[PDB]
Amino acid sequence: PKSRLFIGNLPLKNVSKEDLFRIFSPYGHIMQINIKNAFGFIQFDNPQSVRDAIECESQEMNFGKKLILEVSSSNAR
Repeated sequence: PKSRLFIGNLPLKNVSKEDLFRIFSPYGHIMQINIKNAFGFIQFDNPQSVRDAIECESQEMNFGKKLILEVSSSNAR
C-alpha cells in the first residue's frame, strides 16, 4: 500500500534514501522519500509501520517547537 510519515527536528543531519531506509527498515515497510527544510516527509507501505517508525525511532508523543511527527494514511487505488 501507500502511506505517509512526517518528521520535524530529527532530519537536520545529512540524509539520503538509504539512511532513512536502514534506520526504519526493522520498524516499517517503506516506499519513497521527500525531504526539505528542518523537516522531512517519507511515504511508506502500511500505516501501522508508519506509527512504529516515528513512535519507536523518534518519540511516541509530539512536543511544540521541540519534536514534531505525524502518522498519515490515504485511500487505496
